[PDB]
Amino acid sequence: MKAVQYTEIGSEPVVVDIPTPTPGPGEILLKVTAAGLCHSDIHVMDMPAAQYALGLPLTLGHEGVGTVAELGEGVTGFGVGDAVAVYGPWGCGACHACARGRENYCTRAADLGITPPGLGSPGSMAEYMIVDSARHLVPIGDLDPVAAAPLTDAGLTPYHAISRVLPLLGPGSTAVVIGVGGLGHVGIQILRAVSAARVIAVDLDDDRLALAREVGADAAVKSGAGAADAIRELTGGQGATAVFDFVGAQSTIDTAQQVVAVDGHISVVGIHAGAHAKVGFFMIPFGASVVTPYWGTRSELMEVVALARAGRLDIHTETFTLDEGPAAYRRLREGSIRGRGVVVPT
Amino acid sequence: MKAVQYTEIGSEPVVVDIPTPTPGPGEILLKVTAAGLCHSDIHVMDMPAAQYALGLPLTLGHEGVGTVAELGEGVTGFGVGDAVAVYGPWGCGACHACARGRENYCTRAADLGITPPGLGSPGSMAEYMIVDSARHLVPIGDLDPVAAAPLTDAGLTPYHAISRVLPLLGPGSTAVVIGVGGLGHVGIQILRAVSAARVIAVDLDDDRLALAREVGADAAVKSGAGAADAIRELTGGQGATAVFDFVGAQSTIDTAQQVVAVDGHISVVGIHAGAHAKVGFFMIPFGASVVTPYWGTRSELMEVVALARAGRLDIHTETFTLDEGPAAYRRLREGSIRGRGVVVPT
Amino acid sequence: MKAVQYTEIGSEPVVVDIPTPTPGPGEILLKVTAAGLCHSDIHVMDMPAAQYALGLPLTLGHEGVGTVAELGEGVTGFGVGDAVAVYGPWGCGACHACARGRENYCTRAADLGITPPGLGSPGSMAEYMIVDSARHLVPIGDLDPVAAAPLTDAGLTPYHAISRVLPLLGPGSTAVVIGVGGLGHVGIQILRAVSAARVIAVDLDDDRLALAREVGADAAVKSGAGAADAIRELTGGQGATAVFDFVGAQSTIDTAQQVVAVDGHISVVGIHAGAHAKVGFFMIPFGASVVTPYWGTRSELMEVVALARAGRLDIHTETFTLDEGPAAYRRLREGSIRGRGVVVPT
Amino acid sequence: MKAVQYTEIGSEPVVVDIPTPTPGPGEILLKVTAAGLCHSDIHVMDMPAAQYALGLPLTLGHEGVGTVAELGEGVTGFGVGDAVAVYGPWGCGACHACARGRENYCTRAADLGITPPGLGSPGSMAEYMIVDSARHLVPIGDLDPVAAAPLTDAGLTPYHAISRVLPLLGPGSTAVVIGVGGLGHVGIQILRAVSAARVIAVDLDDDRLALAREVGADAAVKSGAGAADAIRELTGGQGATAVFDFVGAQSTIDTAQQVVAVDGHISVVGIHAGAHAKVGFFMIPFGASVVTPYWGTRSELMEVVALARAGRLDIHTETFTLDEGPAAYRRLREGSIRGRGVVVP
Ligand SMILES: NC(=O)c1ccc[n+]([C@@H]2O[C@H](COP(=O)([O-])OP(=O)(O)OC[C@H]3O[C@@H](n4cnc5c(N)ncnc54)[C@H](O)[C@@H]3O)[C@@H](O)[C@H]2O)c1
Ligand SMILES: NC(=O)c1ccc[n+]([C@@H]2O[C@H](COP(=O)([O-])OP(=O)(O)OC[C@H]3O[C@@H](n4cnc5c(N)ncnc54)[C@H](O)[C@@H]3O)[C@@H](O)[C@H]2O)c1
Ligand SMILES: NC(=O)c1ccc[n+]([C@@H]2O[C@H](COP(=O)([O-])OP(=O)(O)OC[C@H]3O[C@@H](n4cnc5c(N)ncnc54)[C@H](O)[C@@H]3O)[C@@H](O)[C@H]2O)c1
Ligand SMILES: NC(=O)c1ccc[n+]([C@@H]2O[C@H](COP(=O)([O-])OP(=O)(O)OC[C@H]3O[C@@H](n4cnc5c(N)ncnc54)[C@H](O)[C@@H]3O)[C@@H](O)[C@H]2O)c1
Ligand SMILES: [Zn+2]
Ligand SMILES: [Zn+2]
Ligand SMILES: [Zn+2]
Ligand SMILES: [Zn+2]
Ligand SMILES: [Zn+2]
Ligand SMILES: [Zn+2]
Ligand SMILES: [Zn+2]
Ligand SMILES: [Zn+2]
Repeated sequence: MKAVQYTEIGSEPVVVDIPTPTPGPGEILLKVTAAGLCHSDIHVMDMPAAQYALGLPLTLGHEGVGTVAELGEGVTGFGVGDAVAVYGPWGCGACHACARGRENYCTRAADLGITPPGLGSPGSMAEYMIVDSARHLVPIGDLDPVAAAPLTDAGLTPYHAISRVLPLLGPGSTAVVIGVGGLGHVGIQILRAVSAARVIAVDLDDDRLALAREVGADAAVKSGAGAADAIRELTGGQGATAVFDFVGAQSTIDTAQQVVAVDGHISVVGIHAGAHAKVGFFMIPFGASVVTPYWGTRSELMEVVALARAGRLDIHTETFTLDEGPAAYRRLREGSIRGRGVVVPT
Repeated sequence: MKAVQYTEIGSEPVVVDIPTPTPGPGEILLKVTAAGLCHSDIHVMDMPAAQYALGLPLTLGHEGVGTVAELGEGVTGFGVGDAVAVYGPWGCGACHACARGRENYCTRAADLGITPPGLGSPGSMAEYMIVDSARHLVPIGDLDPVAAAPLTDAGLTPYHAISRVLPLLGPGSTAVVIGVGGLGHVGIQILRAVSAARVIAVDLDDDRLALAREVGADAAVKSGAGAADAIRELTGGQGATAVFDFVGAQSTIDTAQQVVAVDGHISVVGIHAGAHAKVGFFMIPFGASVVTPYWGTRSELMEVVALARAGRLDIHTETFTLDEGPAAYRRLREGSIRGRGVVVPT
Repeated sequence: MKAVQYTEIGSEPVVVDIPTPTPGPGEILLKVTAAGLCHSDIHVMDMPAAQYALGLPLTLGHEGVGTVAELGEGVTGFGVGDAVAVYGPWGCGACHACARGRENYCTRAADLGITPPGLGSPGSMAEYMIVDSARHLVPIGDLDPVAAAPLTDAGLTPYHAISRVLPLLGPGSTAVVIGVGGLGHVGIQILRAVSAARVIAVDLDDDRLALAREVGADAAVKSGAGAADAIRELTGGQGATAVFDFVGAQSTIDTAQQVVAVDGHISVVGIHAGAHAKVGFFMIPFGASVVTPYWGTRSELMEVVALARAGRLDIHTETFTLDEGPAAYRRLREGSIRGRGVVVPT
Repeated sequence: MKAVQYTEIGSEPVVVDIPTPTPGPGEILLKVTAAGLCHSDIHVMDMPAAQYALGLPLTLGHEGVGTVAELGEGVTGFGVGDAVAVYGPWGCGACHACARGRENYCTRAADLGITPPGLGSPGSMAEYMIVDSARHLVPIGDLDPVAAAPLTDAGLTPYHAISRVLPLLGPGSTAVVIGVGGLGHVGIQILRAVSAARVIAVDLDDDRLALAREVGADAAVKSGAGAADAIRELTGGQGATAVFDFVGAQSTIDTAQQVVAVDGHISVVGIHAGAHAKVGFFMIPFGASVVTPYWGTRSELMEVVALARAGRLDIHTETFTLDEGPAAYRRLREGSIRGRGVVVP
């Protein structure tokens, strides 16, 4: 089969020919229908040799949808042809977190060497993929696979981050979204669907501000040194109830701390190595909690799919072939994909 | 009347003779029965002139209990002689936070010049004190005033910090308490009363570790460079579900980040200027939230009093006269009060 | 001043001429700008002499908005001319429930003889009204008073009922609204604003089903014997996550029990004397909780006003003069007010 | 192997000799170390033929602990010899409820024919038992199996019921426990461990009131017509924040409605056919919610085990052999087991 793999440290990913896998006991083979590109793939490929621990080669793609092609021995609850999304942050299935479906917060996965597809195990950017267990498949019914693939991370991750503090986001609340890319453009729409928060979007790029308004942001303002004052003008001095920072640069985290309300929240979702919130007296308002959330839970993925099926999420995508996978990664690096890049195999 | 006041920047507080106040409309005059000393009073008195904004003179004491002495015009929900605790973090009473009793998170108090007794308004370290409004009094019935005074901050503040994340602290959870002083020795007991968390106490001083065990800590660990490893030995690699840091020095916050569990919590309650948690990827576990809480809510103070009335809080105190107030502050500075210092007027 | 009063048991309310009140200490005099009619006023007026305990005469109107006309002695936080909504379910202000703003669940109000305006104290269906305390006023700014008056009960009560179980109403959930009248037509819109629930409305009247669709219901079902099966056809066998019954007749409660999901909720909001849910094994699904909520909380009223100010609530009203008040009650009895009746004084 | 089975409608269960099962793919074979008797087994055996749908014969025992004896093909995460408790209310594993571990509220189990061990599938009252999937085993380490077996239902069910409303049970709250038997005596201890609620126990039997005080109830009062007034004397007119009714007779539900506080809770846990709370205006306080909870969740079972391992649960048991199983059921029917009956193979 054709796949896109990271094969050597510091190089671009390459299109390869590797064996179509066969599912072992408990596993499911999917024919992949769509595979999302995530900025996290750039972080992974930019790691120096000393830091990179995901193994080479690595089939990329941790945003996967497909149809069930073959059932491994003992697998029940799915039939051949069923359309499914892949739950990404595989856990042990047995710990207290995993028992609640919160496999993103599994305490045993690292020690057991359990890694996500595309991030240590073979990913979705290939004609076929293996999923370890039936509990890591969620049915999508007739959802368009191209718009469905991003739900698995671009949807799930902001959904989880918002869910952690949803009770704060009542009528009269304000939620700031920093970074209107793959994650952020979905984050805006989640906020509109599951809360009555006023949504203020922030981006460096005026076209992304336009995207923010297109997907339902109440206001969209330019990132950088003037953003905190501009946000405060809109919120009137109380500041923002919650800030969801999908950039996570020191500058955006600083903006977040300068606008967050008393008893509010900052969710540092975007990854920029070394950047951090400074949570201390006189550096942040009283009661304003800060967290770096990770991916999301099993039940959250089902809820994201339910939002998509109800017409609440307009996922902006651009489609690529497998052969164009490396080109698509170049596009993502330069910031020229308006929403999510999605590879559609054959 | 006799009072203890901060009267000049950089000097020790002094015993003064000032007029006994009379309550205006809506106000209540209390005969003070006990006034707690808090380490925050040291922070206040150590502020340079440029930072200090609480006015001079200032009658100290933001931990107050008393009996109703005189009712201001229109006050009817209390009778003369009623034993009451003073709710400290006065708010506007009208905003969304205040409507929920969360006057600690009032968004209008600063603009309206509303300050706590002992922290901008006249405090409890005096024979009598004024309370602005009936809603800032909570009945204590026949509770011993000496042990009751600390409930208003040494109890309330840890109670609020714990309450923010109480759902995390189920059976099998671990809570670390750093600093077994006024607040910390009460924090341990709150954890034991309202949760099934295993409690690990951390202090520099062996006698404070003894105090921790006396009030129900399951284990005691010496603070400093070995603490993180010692805590991990006790928690077995998962780390601590929650860390309540009543010291808030950079070293204790660092210990907290090194032991907190995935999807756990660090509550930075202690104040050490400049110190902060560094909340960013690779510097803290996924999902581990961090906050600097402030004081507590009206209903929380009622709950703290209910714990005390049910025999769940053994408050360790040493009693001082008003004349000994300055000496008691020297004792607190040197770390020689085993629990809470409490002034009992005349 | 002109007012509408219930003056004798079993008779229609009458237009009267009574003295314009003067505010005592702590009280506020409002010039009333709008006064809502509620079906609860019909229940009150239909009580026989033996049951009726609200006093005669009674100025009706427990849905009140106005402008501050006079401040009683000692009142702060409002100026003459301020536009305000009246928080209805007055409590003692001091108990644990009231400290959280939950004066609807005050444990002391009955013993202290604290009754709501229009329901034991003089109501809003008059040129002027007294409010007991500043904490019972919520600013509305420039909101149209006619559409604002219903927020105080037609908005607040469904808002509270929904808020009790909001975490259940995630994407993929279904909420049934039974009774598309004053409360129900607002309930539908609240559900759409604060949740991603699919909303199914139920009414006896096809024109009310049309109203339900106009205000955002996803589906509309005729009430009566076929309703339960019709709702199950829409929900596909799982049943409805929550049922908000604004009728509360035995037949509607029975429908609710027959459609509610496992681990779901029935909120019996409508009042029909003698009607009750039967909560026992084999009579209701496992985990499906049932409650009769009452009115709402202070912070909830603020949230309702915030929804209105954000354009999320289209309140359907018909306006009446004070002289037409009795006629408007006849209209409400016959079911001919499409939404909420609102009296606008002079 | 020896087992205790319900074999004909209306008869007492019998001790039988049946084949030791072998685990299929994904399944685990346990050597049973303890099997709890539950009053629900009496309800099941008292069903007439028309209502009984669990199949005959049925190996009883839905409270099971054991050691892993054999792993079925493909099973990982457990080794032979591991001490485990059996999670009872098996669900589909895939629906929204099951994804949260809330298999007790699974919406698909009935349609898929998934039934609990001892309640449609073969139970724990036997030398060996099959468990369908690894996710239905919870490690217990060195916990005494006799005291551990009741954790799976006598512990789990009250734990779930309490957990549904735990945020209500702050300092100053009162929780009433009606029925100090298998479930109720554990419910009291759960309340003491995870809340600061004052606990008032209610029972018909003075010896059970003594049990309640022994396991930490703050007061223990006689059930019946005077109970509501006696409870109100203790709570001072506000009533009880929550009432956990482990009897569920109409009389106890009525007591519950007569004492519950405004914005409180009644959890109808005990099963008495036809009995129900009457939740309507003028019949219950404003805001007092009522529910019939069912069993508990996967993560709750882990939490119950954690309470037991921390020494927070003193489970009162009486031990029986397999041969004594039928005799033990007679004891349970007459109300003469002080706590939980447990069969040890
Ligand atoms: N915490 C997690 O679990 C998790 C999961 C998925 C992705 N991520 C991270 O989230 C981030 C976003 O991922 P993505 O795929 O949406 O990225 P993307 O490349 O699709 O989008 C980036 C967007 O951010 C904007 N941007 C960049 N710098 C900015 C600044 N200083 N201010 C405002 N806007 C700015 C860009 O203009 C663009 O719109 C990445 O760091 C990624 O690794 C984290
Ligand atoms: N967040 C709030 O709203 C709030 C309210 C009250 C107090 N505070 C702050 O909480 C802190 C504690 O106040 P207190 O009155 O309980 O103080 P205290 O002087 O009574 O107690 C200090 C304790 O911390 C211990 N300690 C000091 N350094 C330590 C270290 N490096 N590691 C471990 N233990 C250490 C001491 O040995 C002592 O037991 C102060 O900074 C105070 O200002 C905050
Ligand atoms: N719980 C509380 O705190 C609280 C507060 C306010 C009102 N209420 C009660 O809520 C109820 C609704 O009040 P309202 O002012 O909105 O009433 P309303 O007269 O404006 O509306 C009644 C609506 O219910 C519909 N209806 C009547 N019988 C029905 C049935 N069997 N099935 C379906 N629909 C039916 C009518 O067609 C109409 O659309 C009343 O009983 C009132 O007393 C309760
Ligand atoms: N909801 C669920 O998922 C679930 C799970 C397990 C058990 N149950 C049910 O819980 C109930 C309790 O089971 P158990 O095994 O603990 O029973 P048991 O036979 O061990 O205990 C019964 C106790 O209730 C007392 N009692 C009986 N009638 C009473 C009354 N009127 N007032 C006060 N006390 C009274 C007895 O004196 C005894 O102490 C049963 O109906 C059982 O079927 C329900
Ligand atoms: Zn990603
Ligand atoms: Zn795990
Ligand atoms: Zn203090
Ligand atoms: Zn305020
Ligand atoms: Zn009404
Ligand atoms: Zn009250
Ligand atoms: Zn049972
Ligand atoms: Zn299921």
